[PDB]
Amino acid sequence: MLYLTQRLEIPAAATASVTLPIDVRVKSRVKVTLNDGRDAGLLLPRGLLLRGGDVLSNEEGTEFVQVIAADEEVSVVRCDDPFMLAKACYALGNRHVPLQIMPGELRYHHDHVLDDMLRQFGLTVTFGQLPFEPEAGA
Repeated sequence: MLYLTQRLEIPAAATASVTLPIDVRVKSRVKVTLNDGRDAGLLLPRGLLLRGGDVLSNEEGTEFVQVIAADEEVSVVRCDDPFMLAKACYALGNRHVPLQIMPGELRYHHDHVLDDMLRQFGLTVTFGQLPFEPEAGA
């Protein structure tokens, strides 16, 4: 069984990739399946947040697996008004909602209640199956 025990500070050329959602990327010990079909097990130190692009390796340094953020069901807030987005960020932060903040776009796990609340600010909230990279800190 392939065990990925560390995240390289300096990545090496990937030999495989693994596409995982945020809930798995914050776990230290769990079974996963690589993009190529192979089984593998995460056996990392605690307190890590694996980000898309990170490269994990096995003890022997013969396997280098590139982590990729999986598509997740998210609410999307695309808006060219930075002021309105800032208001949305405050509202979402006040409710402790994990949030991905990008210039002109916000993403969070789909939630109808939060969507309608943001819509009252005049924001257009849509839906998508997209990678989710929430801001550091939970």
